[PDB]
Amino acid sequence: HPKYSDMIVAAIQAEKNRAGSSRQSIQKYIKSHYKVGENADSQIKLSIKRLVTTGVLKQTKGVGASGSFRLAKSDE
DNA sequence: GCTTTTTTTTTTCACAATCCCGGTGCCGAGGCCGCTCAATTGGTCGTAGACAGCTCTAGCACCGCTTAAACGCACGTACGGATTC
Ligand SMILES: [Ca+2]
Ligand SMILES: [Ca+2]
Repeated sequence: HPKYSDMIVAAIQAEKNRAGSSRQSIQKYIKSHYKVGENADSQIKLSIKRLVTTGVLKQTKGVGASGSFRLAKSDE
């Protein structure tokens, strides 16, 4: 298997559609070829929690925990 | 060679200590139970250190002289240790 910032790239990159990108449609695609452990959902929200704050991923619209994201940082 | 007497050896009577039975009694080892908190699973992230490669410190070897030091022996003193008190 590959890492979870390896997995988060594959869903949003391949197709590009529902709610810009959001939490359910990412986890549906991700499970098909990561091969699911129980920790999948726990370390997929953690991967998002540190990727949104670093600059690799930037968020479109939300409040606190919920929302929707993109890949290209804002103004870049 | 005898006596006497002093020392040492031998036995012969004692007594705490031990052990094996029995029997009894109590409390803490040893196990159970219902948690929870600390080890485990999994993945992410950053650097500690094996490893290769270079430098060049300093550790080893070698020699031949000078003489301080070690070695060995002659000699007798004051020490160690036995004995006695
Ligand atoms: Ca479960
Ligand atoms: Ca280093």
